[PDB]
Amino acid sequence: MKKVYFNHDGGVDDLVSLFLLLQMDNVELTGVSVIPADCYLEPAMSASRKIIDRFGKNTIEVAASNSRGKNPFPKDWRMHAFYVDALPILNESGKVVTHVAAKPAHHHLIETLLQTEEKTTLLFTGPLTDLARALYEAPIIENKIKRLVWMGGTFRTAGNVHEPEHDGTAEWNSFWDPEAVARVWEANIEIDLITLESTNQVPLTIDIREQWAKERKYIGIDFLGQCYAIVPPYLWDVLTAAFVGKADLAKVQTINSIVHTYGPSQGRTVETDDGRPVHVVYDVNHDRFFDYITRLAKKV
Amino acid sequence: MKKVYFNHDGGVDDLVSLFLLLQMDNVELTGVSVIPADCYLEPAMSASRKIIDRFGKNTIEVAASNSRGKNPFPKDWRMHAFYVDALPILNESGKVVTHVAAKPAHHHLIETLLQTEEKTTLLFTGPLTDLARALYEAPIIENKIKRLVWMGGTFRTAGNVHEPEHDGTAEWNSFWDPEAVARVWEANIEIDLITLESTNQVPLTIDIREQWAKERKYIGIDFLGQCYAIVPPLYYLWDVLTAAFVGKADLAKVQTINSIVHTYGPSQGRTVETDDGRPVHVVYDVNHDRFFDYITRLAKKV
Ligand SMILES: [Ca+2]
Ligand SMILES: [Ca+2]
Repeated sequence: MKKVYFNHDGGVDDLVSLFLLLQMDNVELTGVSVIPADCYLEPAMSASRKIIDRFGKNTIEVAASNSRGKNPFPKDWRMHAFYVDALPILNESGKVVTHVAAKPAHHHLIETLLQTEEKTTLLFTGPLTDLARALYEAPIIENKIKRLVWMGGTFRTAGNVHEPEHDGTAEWNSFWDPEAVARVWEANIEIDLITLESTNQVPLTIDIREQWAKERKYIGIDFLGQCYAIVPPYLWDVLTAAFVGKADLAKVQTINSIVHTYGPSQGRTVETDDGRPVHVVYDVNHDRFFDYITRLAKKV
Repeated sequence: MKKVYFNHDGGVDDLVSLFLLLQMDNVELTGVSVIPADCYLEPAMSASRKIIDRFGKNTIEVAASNSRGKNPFPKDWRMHAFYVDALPILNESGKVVTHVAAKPAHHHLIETLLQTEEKTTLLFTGPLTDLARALYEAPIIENKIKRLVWMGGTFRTAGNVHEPEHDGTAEWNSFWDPEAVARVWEANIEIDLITLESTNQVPLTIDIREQWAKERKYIGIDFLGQCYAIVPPLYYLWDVLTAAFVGKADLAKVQTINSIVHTYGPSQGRTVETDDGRPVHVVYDVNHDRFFDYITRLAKKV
């Protein structure tokens, strides 16, 4: 049983991952928080609360970030939570029961970590700024962090950031706040990294969307399919979440690394023999991965 | 029983309209066709075919337009069909049975109208260019048109078109092809207009979305809700109201006004009331409760 604190930024994948983490027997979410990076805050807060009401177990709260980004995501990607938050499945109950936490995400994270006895695993599928902030303000939290699992970075020649001022070598979660990645990388914590590359072997395919639609009878599968209709014809965050729940889906190669913090290469992650250790996921088992998440969806 | 030929441009409310027409006991769809105006053609074609498969009755075909627009819709509005087409409810069967018609939409329209013995009601919820074109090639078709019900136009000082080269006075279905509107306007046909204003009394509201979500148990209500999630609160059901007026004329009133359309320059697509113009029957004073009760009744029939 792993105690997990989950900070996400409200894309379809972040929200799908919330849904799946809640079906893992092996995981207990101590807290959820939302950062307005790849989302607008209000729909992502709401959708998270409704998913926990609908598909959750214990009583938990969702905290809102008041972090601000250096390099904001494209407005069009950010809209997706409005759609998820509007799905009938998530509105059928006509009530939102799970509470917004009183404290902002970074303070919520601090308070949750320090109030849990056991060390907790941090799962971040958006930028790292709520964590950089928690560290800056209360670095004793190092002692409560088992490890950080983060969707971010790439060690290919080019990333997924194609934006003015940028050289095109960074990945989005890092580019959104390179200074936060730097701070996290100075902290004394173990870091498992799901990079852009890490997901090579599990592309979300039309044959996989169509197999899901065939099993729409399962309400969790129907829900998965409504979520991915919004981004129609890689599951970065889902893979990250799934690696927390089932480490054996993939392998990990320890590399030494730095993050660039300014100029046209800001956000870029670079392997250096001088840098700090980072355990980079590779070699995802296709069949096991997709069998795992459809198993989990069917538990509802 | 009304014979209806339906031309739509594959926005969310076009596709929702198709689904609801199909539940109306007093309507028999003789033909459906898709124009790539507020949609990309492929997802709109597929979505229409899958809707007819899952929720339709008799065997019909969907024709693809090869009409082109003068003033294209914004890209981001046009994507919405991709999402509806990808919804699991519509992909559960794993096959698409209803056929694409062999002819393009304007030709399809002509052949359908002339092959059906009684007159047919034309229902257009996108631009008018498949009809303009039908009329240009085969004006005999006036003889088979009971009337046109069209979502288009506005008689307010401003419309919903906010685009370069335009003065902001037109509505989108007219603006997409103003020449087509002019051609239809010159035809000897009766025209019922659902304008932008027509819908004032029936905003889609959060309270209505939520009340639909509560009855998700009905698969057609759940389907309606999925469709409207795509266009969520951050809205007026213009096309759905147009389609409902065909099924239940008694939901609204109509005022006959004489009208022209501007065809060129910064005011292109503008509809203007003139004592000299041609008669158009403009919908107003929609009964809120009956309208929304009607479409929720229709959704529950599946
Ligand atoms: Ca994310
Ligand atoms: Ca339309």
